Amino acid sequence: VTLEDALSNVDLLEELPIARYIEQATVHSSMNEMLEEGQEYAVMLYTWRSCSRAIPQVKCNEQPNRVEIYEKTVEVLEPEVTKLMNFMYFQRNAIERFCGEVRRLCHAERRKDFVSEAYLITLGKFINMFAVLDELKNMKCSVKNDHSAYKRAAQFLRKMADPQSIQESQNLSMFLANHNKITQSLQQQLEVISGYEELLADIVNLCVDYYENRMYLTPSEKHMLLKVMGFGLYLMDGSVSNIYKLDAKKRINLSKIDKYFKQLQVVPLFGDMQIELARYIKTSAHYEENKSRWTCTSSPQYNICEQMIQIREDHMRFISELARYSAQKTDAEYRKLFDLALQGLQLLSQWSAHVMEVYSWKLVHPTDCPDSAEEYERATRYNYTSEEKFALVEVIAMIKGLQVLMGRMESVFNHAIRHTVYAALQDFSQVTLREPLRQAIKKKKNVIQSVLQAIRKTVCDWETGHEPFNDPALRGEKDPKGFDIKVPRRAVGPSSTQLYMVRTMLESLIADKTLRSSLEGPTILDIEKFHRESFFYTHLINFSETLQQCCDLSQLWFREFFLELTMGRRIQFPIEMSMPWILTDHILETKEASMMEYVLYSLDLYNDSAHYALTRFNKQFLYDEIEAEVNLCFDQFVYKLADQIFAYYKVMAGSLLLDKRLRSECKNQGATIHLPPSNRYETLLKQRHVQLLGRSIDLNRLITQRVSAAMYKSLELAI
Amino acid sequence: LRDVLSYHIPFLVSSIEDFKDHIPRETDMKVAMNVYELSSAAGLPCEIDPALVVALSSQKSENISPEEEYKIACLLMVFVAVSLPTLASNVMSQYSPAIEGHCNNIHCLAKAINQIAAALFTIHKGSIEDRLKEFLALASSSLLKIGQETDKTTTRNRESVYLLLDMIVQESPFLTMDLLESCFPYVLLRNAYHAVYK
Amino acid sequence: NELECVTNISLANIIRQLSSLSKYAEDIFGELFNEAHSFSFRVNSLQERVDRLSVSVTQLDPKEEELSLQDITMRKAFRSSTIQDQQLFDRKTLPIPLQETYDVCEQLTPYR
Amino acid sequence: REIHQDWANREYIEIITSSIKKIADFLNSFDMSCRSRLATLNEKLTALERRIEYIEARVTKG
Amino acid sequence: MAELQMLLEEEIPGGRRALFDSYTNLERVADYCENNYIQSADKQRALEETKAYTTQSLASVAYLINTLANNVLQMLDIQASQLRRMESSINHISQTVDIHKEKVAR
Amino acid sequence: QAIKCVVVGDGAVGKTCLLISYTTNAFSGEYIPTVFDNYSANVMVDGKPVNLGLWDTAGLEDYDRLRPLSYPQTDVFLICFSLVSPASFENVRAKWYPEVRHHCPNTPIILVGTKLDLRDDKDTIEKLKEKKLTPITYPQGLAMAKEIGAVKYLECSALTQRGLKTVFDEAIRAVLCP
Ligand SMILES: Nc1nc2c(ncn2[C@@H]2O[C@H](COP(=O)(O)OP(=O)(O)OP(=O)(O)O)[C@@H](O)[C@H]2O)c(=O)[nH]1
Ligand SMILES: [Mg+2]
Repeated sequence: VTLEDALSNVDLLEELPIARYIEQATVHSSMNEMLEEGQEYAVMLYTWRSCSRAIPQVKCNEQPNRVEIYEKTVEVLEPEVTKLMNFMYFQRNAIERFCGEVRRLCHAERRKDFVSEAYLITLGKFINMFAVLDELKNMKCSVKNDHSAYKRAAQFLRKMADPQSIQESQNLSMFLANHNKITQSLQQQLEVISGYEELLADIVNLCVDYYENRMYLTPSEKHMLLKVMGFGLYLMDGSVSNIYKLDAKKRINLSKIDKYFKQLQVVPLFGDMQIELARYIKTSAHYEENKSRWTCTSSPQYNICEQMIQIREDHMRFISELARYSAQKTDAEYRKLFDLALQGLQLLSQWSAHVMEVYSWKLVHPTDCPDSAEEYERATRYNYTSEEKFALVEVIAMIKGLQVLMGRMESVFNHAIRHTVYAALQDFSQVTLREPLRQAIKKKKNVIQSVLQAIRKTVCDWETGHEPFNDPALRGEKDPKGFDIKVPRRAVGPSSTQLYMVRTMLESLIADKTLRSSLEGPTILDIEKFHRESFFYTHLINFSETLQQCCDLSQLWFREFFLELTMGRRIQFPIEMSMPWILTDHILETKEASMMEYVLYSLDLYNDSAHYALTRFNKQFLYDEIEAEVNLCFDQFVYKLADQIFAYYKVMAGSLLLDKRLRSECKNQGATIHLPPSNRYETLLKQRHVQLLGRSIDLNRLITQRVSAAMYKSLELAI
Repeated sequence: LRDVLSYHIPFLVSSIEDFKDHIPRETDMKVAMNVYELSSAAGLPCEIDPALVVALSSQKSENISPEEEYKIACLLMVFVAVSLPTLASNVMSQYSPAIEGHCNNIHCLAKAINQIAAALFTIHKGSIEDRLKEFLALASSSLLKIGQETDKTTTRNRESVYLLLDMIVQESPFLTMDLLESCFPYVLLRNAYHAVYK
Repeated sequence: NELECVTNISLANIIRQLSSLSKYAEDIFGELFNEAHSFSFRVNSLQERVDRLSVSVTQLDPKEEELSLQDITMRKAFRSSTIQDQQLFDRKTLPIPLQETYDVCEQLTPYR
Repeated sequence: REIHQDWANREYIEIITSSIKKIADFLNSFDMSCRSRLATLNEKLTALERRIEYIEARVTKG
Repeated sequence: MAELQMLLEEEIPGGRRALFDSYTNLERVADYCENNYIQSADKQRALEETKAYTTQSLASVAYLINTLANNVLQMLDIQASQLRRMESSINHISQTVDIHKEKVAR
Repeated sequence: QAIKCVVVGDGAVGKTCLLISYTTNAFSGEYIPTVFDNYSANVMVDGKPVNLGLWDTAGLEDYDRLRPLSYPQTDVFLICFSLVSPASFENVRAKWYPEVRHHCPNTPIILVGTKLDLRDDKDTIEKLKEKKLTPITYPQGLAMAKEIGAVKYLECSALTQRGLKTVFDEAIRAVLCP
């Protein structure tokens, strides 16, 4: 009935046991909607499976069911040509809009006007979308064969087809025929515009600054920056623009890119596929005569075993510092929570990046193990050592352990984040902007006046509902000496539109006479300080979404890329070559006590993969495959676990009851009886919340059944 | 003794087990002590040891009063908890899998604290679960503090003391893993187990 | 003002989220009630068996006891139940919420 | 001014959303806790069922 | 004993029916308030009305959850108590059987 | 990494059944004429991954206005003739050697026969004898391939897939290695 009364009922449950940026804002949004549609076309291609095999084959022309087999093929593969039509139409329009946007922004006005930073990142994501889509089209093969079968079936039935239909079908075949069609079309339509290299250089420079300054929070963004830099360099080379001349002009620095490529060589485009960042350089037109400049091509630091000491130390110190933080407090406490949450997310992203990059590198570099084996077998199973597998599961367990802790504190985190952002923004606008406003008022700076007033009017909150009339800054005269103002305090974050607008205006004041030439030292120092500190505000407001995205490891199971390369002789790889089973099997077979308790954290990866597929891929056969794999995987895990538990306890009892004098005498003679190493089955036995595929499994019951059968067998054998 | 008596006088042992297990909780302490004494004579694992209570009840001096004795007992746990981290600097506190404990016999402090606390707070009528909860909270806070820094000499065997806290919770029946998780993540214990096993 | 309209839309979304939370609680309570109801039936059946056994065991006459020959092993040796649960992750045993997440997503032998 | 009204309205939304999240978090925790209690209850029930069956077989005549 | 069957088939089914009715009410009220805000000449009154409705819904939902949780906990506790009483009876029967067997052996 | 292959030849010589069998592992007898088609494969040759785009060209006289545009920006050329059709064999000398060379003079050419399984069949050769035609033999292809300067001469049979893996394997070996 009232907010307070509703909150009291909820509490009872807890105890139970300017129009210039408006125009740019609209353009930025239009590009964003297109990128989402592009990812949907990219997902559609990745989840493509050969549907032509199930179509019956015809061996003679007199078959009574020839006509009907053709009807069938057509119905079945009709919904698949329609989406191909849409995809070709979408990419054609997307390229046209991108080229037109560059045409608008490459005019001579560029020499005076500056361009926003989020916009450049959006453009980088745009070209990355083109690159991934081109790779999907190039590598996929079942699409072309399926279309060819449909075309032949339609011709045989002559489904009353017309002039335009055949023209479109021929065009689509050629479109899928051409190698790197998307890249070639984009380059051809972009080379006509003069100065496009300068804009590409700005995007590359922005990516370098972000990467160097750790201006990211998720591994996806980290990999995107490298991919954008590589693709931008490839586009720069051509008949009009040369990278080497630009580098000699100081416009672009290639040493930083070379070092980054050397440190990190493989990044994931989409799914199990990987891209070598050095491939773009290799494909550069002018690379042949100047290959000495780049040293990243030649191939040492991916051994995760030697990188675990720092991970363990960082994990312990963060947990120890955080465990003590498990009715209003000072702003310092909220700021500490803000910092702690950021540190935790950064650490999780670093761990996730390490695991994924190692996996990608191993896949790209297969070994050279029996004589006969599939590419997946060589790429994953035989490229991993016992120490490597233990380290990977250790990192996975740490990631999940920290993830669950942060989720529990989500409520406290959210309150602290909202309180801090509101206080920092209001204090900055209401205090830090007074001095620049006074200087602008004293000496006519109308350009500065508009931006400052817009910033101080879009987001500022006034306790009395109106701006004070006694402010010396507004009148332009120097303030006395204080005119202190008490800003309101509350827990709510700025809206996305407000945050974007204020940031754009704030960063427009600082740019490369210029508008920054009329500002003193301290005024700017605060301006850039706020600019570099407010980037994570939007990320931290949606804490739950950021945390799950940062701790995503659903790409360790999908293998559709390798299935296509098996020439369609395989429906799905056997459980032996999947990563989660290999890690679990290795732990069980080795029976290592140290890693015994980490098995569960290596078995719930299926839940993450299933959630990712259902939420993003919107496909069902992947979910069915996961369930089938888990069905037998769990049974094998239970069977092995019960057998080793019974054997370990039986030997322990026998050794414990054995005489000690005989053992000592045997040891002296030289026939000592080795003791049984201890293990840590204590945690596994007590587990009763094994959550898998949205199901609750009682591991204790299954172990009890196996042990009871074993005990009965032993007693019968004894008699 | 329990194992020997199981196959010697099963009828008496079975009657004792039923008598002890199904004893109502609302009964007075005198009858419960009588049952425990008989149960102890049979070798059963009673939570409260009547012999310890009897031995600890024969003490008196000039300045002894019920209120100050209760305060002393409450303060004893605080002193033990605050002194627990000091064991991290001991060389002989190296946990080893072959022993499932420590070379300096610090793994028996868990049952010592539980038995001492139960006997002291059943003599003085004070609650046990609340007192043990406070001891665990203080220990967890201090154990987190010592693990925050990185001094080599002072934190040579920080993992060993972490396992002691796990042993205290496991052995203690009045303490549940839920309380430890709230005040101490199980992740640290898991890492400690891996490090020692190596 | 567009701000007022945006707020009202947010309130409507909040109501939708509250309704979703209500469903997320109804299914859990229903599942637990159905499961616990089964346990009630099992307990009641066991209670009847124990009552019958107690009546039967309090009637034994010691003089009625008889022993068979030492060389007779024809008696059917008693065997305990040994049912081990398997195929746990099966399509049929899927939680209703998973079913909605399933059907919402996307979905020739005679002529072969 | 409209800005102040928007801030107040958004504060109303923020507290309501936090209340919704708290209810969901409790609901998940309650489901886990009840299931664990349910599982241990089943463990004892099946053990009792086995024991009574053994007793009946031991005492049954014929 | 009677209180058990009472809450089995009178409490939980009623709560589920109330939850379903609440869901329909939540959907209907949201549509009505949104349609009222657009149509109504005055917007502040509409904003207040929807604020009252959502608060009423939140309080009702929390109340329904609390009573259901309390009922489930109560039902579980009585089931556990019944099981413990059952275990004692079984143990007594087992003890009676074993003494009966020793007397026959003697 | 990516190799572009275009197959040319006379009509009804077995280029669709050849490509279809290689990619889908299936064969058929129906003859659906082909204005244009496209097929793809991903096979490893000499221990490296190679992407094999395949381009199918109509050989029928009328559809000569879509054939030239598939020639440029290619790597290898495939010429297919039916072992049981002397007319196609002579067409290679009269044409498909100038046509490819004129558009692409410095590209390697692969010459391979087709319908190997039918060469030993008595019924088909007999009917060809009523036409006063005799099937082609192995040495004849060697001379023709040497005359046109092709890398190799091979033979294939889609129905039996006896030499259909080799032809594509050697075509990649012809461009990637030299
Ligand atoms: N016995 C046998 N028949 C074949 C073989 N390959 C193709 N055929 C038959 O030859 C017919 C026509 O040959 P295609 O493979 O369609 O010829 P094409 O290269 O596509 O030439 P176009 O006539 O221009 O379409 C098919 O319908 C089959 O019946 C083969 O290896 N063996
Ligand atoms: Mg054809």
